[PDB]
Amino acid sequence: KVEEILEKALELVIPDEEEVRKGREAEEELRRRLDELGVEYVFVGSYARNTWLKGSLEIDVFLLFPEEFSKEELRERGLEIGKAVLDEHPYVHGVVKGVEVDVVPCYKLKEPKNIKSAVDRTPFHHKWLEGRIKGKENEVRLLKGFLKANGIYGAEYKVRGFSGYLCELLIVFYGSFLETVKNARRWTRRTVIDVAKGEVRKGEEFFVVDPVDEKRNVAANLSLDNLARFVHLCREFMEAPSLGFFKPKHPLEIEPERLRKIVEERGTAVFAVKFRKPDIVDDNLYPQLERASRKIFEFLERENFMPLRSAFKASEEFCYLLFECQIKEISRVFRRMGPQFEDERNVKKFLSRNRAFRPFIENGRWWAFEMRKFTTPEEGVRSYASTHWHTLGKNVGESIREYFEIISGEKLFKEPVTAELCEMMGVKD
Ligand SMILES: [Ca+2]
Ligand SMILES: [Ca+2]
Ligand SMILES: [Ca+2]
Ligand SMILES: [Mg+2]
Repeated sequence: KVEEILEKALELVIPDEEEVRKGREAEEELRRRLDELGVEYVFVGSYARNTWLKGSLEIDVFLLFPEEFSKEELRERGLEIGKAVLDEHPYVHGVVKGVEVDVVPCYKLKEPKNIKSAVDRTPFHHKWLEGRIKGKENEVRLLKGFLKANGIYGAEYKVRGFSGYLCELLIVFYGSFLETVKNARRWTRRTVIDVAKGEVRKGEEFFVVDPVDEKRNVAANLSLDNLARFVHLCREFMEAPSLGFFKPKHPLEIEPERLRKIVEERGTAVFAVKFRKPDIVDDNLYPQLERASRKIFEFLERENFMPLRSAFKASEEFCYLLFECQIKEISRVFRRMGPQFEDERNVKKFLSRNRAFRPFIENGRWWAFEMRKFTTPEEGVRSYASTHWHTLGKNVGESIREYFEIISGEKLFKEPVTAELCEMMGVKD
């Protein structure tokens, strides 16, 4: 059955003529414009190697240069060859014949001499792959489609999954999609896949050695949990192959009343911190949302609200930090630790404070009943976000400093976070 399933999967991952047409049209046209300017360039994307996933057409053209500052010479070229345009790091993005195109500067290099490397490597990545991926393009597509349908294709921080480069290296290492999944069933968090040496060994962390640069982990951005999810999916697929593994899962359709019912049944405190989304790119925002979520989670743990799990969502205008806690309310009174009975001066100090109830000795130490300044996790977070917003990421914290609100109940359910809430609580269809 497996072999038959992969055949049907091909219809979902391979681009259809009409988009493959747009690519061709745009490529010829882009070459014409580049040639006329006598520009030295090379197509290095997934498009150039016909390994791009259906519906994901885009062109990556790198411009080869020797000098130091040409950040502007590229500004020109890109701006001149692109029908429409927008924006060391800086590059030109636009469209040509209706196709997305990235125009990046870099040094035409006499091989491995990557200057303040990053963009200078890409051409080598393409060179190494070009002659080794031929004939296995669709294998790469099945891999990408499999990953995408399961939300783990993409190395951007929003996804923390598998980069396209990583997918091609895997296909080259194992030979095909099927073989990649069969072997991935045995990957561990210490697995080192050294492509250039054709070997697998144990290491400190999951590491896929870049054949172009040994010290670089091509899977640097693949999170531990998405590696885990992939290994599991691979095991599940081989156990019972289904075309469904290549199909995106469908958004759980649930009314607010049913969400309220689930929450009331779990008996937890479910709430969110809502604030304006700061004007920064995803690769900057997402790590800040993860940090903010973690700090508040840690605050909730420390304050004994027993948080279960957290999650976040970035909409067009707002961001949401979601939490579920096992404690909806904690007592006003708490135990404040005092000094050992021996320390006379500190004991007098500890006892000099006015309190509603008398302190006491326990296990040779003084203790006092004191009052919390909040009794619900929502009140705890209102306090934390009001004075400790600086710990929530530079831009996320600054937005929260200006404005935030804690929402729960039907109000919360109305926000565009239902999918994140369901996922967080493990709600099923
Ligand atoms: Ca995500
Ligand atoms: Ca995810
Ligand atoms: Ca209260
Ligand atoms: Mg691109």
